[PDB]
Amino acid sequence: NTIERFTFPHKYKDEKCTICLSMLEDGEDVRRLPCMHLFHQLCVDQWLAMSKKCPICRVDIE
Ligand SMILES: [Zn+2]
Ligand SMILES: [Zn+2]
Repeated sequence: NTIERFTFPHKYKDEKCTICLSMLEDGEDVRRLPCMHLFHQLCVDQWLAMSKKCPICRVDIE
């Protein structure tokens, strides 16, 4: 929605998702925010569409 305009969805190629606490693994659908923080799409996309801010650093993606 608004999410895709301001962030970078892509396939991942040791980093941890801070939402689910699991390691980011090869081929997983992940998303980078303008602040450079990285999350699984599953974990972040619904929350982010509503908050429009990075869970970690609180910076608005817009
Ligand atoms: Zn996750
Ligand atoms: Zn951030």
